[PDB]
Amino acid sequence: EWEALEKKVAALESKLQALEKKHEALEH
Amino acid sequence: EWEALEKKVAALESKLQALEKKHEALEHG
Amino acid sequence: EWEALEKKVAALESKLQALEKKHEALEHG
Ligand SMILES: [Cl-]
Ligand SMILES: [Hg+2]
Ligand code: NA
Ligand SMILES: [Zn+2]
Ligand SMILES: [Zn+2]
Ligand SMILES: [Zn+2]
Repeated sequence: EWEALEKKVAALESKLQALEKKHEALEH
Repeated sequence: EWEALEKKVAALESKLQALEKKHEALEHG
Repeated sequence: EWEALEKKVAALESKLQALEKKHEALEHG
């Protein structure tokens, strides 16, 4: 249970670092 | 405490999937 | 480690809010 939520939070972190990168491509 | 932290991340995950779909639109889908 | 994990999700939540403001600014704009 503990590990699962740590795994989840790390995965959301990476998904978020992915969106910030996609967001960078549109900006000049 | 645990149940609150779980619902928080579940809601942030939902908010992220919506931001993902916005990037799928701009990409020109 | 509640303190360490709650720190992580708070920073995650703010980065998500920041990005949500930016997509909102795009529609207006
Ligand atoms: Cl975004
Ligand atoms: Hg989390
Ligand atoms: Na930018
Ligand atoms: Zn974006
Ligand atoms: Zn707590
Ligand atoms: Zn430990």
